[PDB]
Amino acid sequence: AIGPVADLTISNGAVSPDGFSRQAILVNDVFPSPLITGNKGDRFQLNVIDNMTNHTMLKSTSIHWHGFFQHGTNWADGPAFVNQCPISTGHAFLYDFQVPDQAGTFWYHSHLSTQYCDGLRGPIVVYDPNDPHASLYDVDDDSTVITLADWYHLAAKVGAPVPTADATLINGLGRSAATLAADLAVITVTKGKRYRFRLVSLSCDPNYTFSIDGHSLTVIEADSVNLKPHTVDSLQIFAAQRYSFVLNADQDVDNYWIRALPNSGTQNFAGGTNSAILRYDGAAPVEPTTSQTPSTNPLVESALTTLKGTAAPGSPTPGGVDLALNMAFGFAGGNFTINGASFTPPTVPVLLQILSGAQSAADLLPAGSVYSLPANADIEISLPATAAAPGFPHPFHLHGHVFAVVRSAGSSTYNYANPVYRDVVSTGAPGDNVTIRFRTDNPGPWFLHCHIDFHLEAGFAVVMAEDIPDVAATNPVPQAWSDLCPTYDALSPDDQ
Ligand SMILES: *[C@@H]1O[C@H](CO)[C@@H](O[C@@H]2O[C@H](CO)[C@@H](O)[C@H](O)[C@H]2NC(C)=O)[C@H](O)[C@H]1NC(C)=O
Ligand SMILES: *[C@@H]1O[C@H](CO)[C@@H](O[C@@H]2O[C@H](CO)[C@@H](O)[C@H](O)[C@H]2NC(C)=O)[C@H](O)[C@H]1NC(C)=O
Ligand SMILES: [Cu+2]
Ligand SMILES: [Cu+2]
Repeated sequence: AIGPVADLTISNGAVSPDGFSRQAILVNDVFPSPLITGNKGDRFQLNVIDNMTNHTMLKSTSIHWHGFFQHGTNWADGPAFVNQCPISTGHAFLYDFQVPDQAGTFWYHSHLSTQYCDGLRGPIVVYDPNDPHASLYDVDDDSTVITLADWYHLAAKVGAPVPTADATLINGLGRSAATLAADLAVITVTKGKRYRFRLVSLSCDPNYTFSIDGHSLTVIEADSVNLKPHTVDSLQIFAAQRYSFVLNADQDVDNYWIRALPNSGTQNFAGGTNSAILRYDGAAPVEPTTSQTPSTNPLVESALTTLKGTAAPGSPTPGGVDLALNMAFGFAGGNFTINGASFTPPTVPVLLQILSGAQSAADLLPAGSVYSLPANADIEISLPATAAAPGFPHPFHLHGHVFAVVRSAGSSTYNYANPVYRDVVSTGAPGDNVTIRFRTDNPGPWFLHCHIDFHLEAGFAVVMAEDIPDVAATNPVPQAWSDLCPTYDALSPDDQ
């Protein structure tokens, strides 16, 4: 409903998405943060004006446009101390980038510390005027975007380091244990019409098992990658993932529960918690009383494939690539590690370190957390799950890229011929060996990190420094970006 050229004014104020009032972060004076849209190939110019005054939730900010490749615009990707210094309060900064060759469902969120959990996070749709699935549906608009989010009555830096959510929000509304009369989100459909619902997880932590009573969901897109249509009766969506599914509203006129069960916190639907309402036009303005039927056809990620049936990069055998890396997870001293290193944000953002002459992974800070990748190559990364990294299953997101999921969680098999491609993948439970491949077609430093924000804060990340020698020439930076670090570094700590 706004974009692709827009101001995004960031401020603080009270919100009560589950009927409990608490201070949070507003965007253009609303919560939840507003939907941004554009079309395939568009230039987005999103001017982020930071007017936040609350240091507890951080006055500074930085925005990641989750899923966009940012080729040539690595400085716009958002992660603080990787791609930029934070925007300082009382300042604005223009993210100006293009989205060639992508269309689907995306989202934006703060990418400073655990700030997005305090409410800076909204959906983005990039429509495709030649969407290859356009004839599967009649309606695809602001009212078919569905977000899922975890909500806490204490702010991210006020509660426990890994807190448990008070409420699941669906399109910014939901109930907690003590607010069982709070308003539920309503999604309206007309009998006989087919809907492209674009489901986006804005979660800071839990994964949701999502279903709608009485209805199947025909999944057609995963994390902005078109799929062969695959009908399921439920699906599990991890933090920062997106699915488009077609719902054919061909059931009896009635209200039907939309359910989003989290993997932690309140795990039932008593009093309408973890729920929202699918209402057919003509149905009574009341809660559903429909029952859940057992899911016998859940989404299985290894069963999904791309619309094109694209092979994984490389040759169909383990290590069949230019560079293979294994990420060994651990946890010690209250910090997560990967291959023995815990990511601590460097004072000089990794992009700036490269622009200033750093040449190798050994040169780049933080030491032990940066991996140099060769240019124009195929890469394979395995991320075996382990109980040594508590709070599994951990979803990992690679910035700047889509990847082939050659091996998914809960599967023993490798698929090089036609695996799904996406950009956030669950690394699953101990015994799994989730394995991805991608091509290094995008010079720059890109975060690879766990999208449980509470764990990322705890160091659960590495940086892929891709094609270091070409990073500067590929990503010319605007002078507003070069002015971010001196502005930020001049702040006193209480103004951060
Ligand atoms: C800045 O934001 C923080 C976090 O939202 C607010 O913290 C509240 O602090 C009060 C007073 O101690 C507690 O009773 C609340 O439980 C805290 N809220 C949350 C959501 O954790 C703080 O009040 C905000 N500052 C101002 C001036 O509003
Ligand atoms: C997860 O898969 C990776 C990749 O196949 C495994 O790491 C390989 O392990 C073999 C057997 O030791 C070595 O010969 C290769 O050098 C390893 N490759 C890399 C890139 O390190 C890893 O052992 C698997 N982990 C689990 C738990 O199955
Ligand atoms: Cu993200
Ligand atoms: Cu990230």
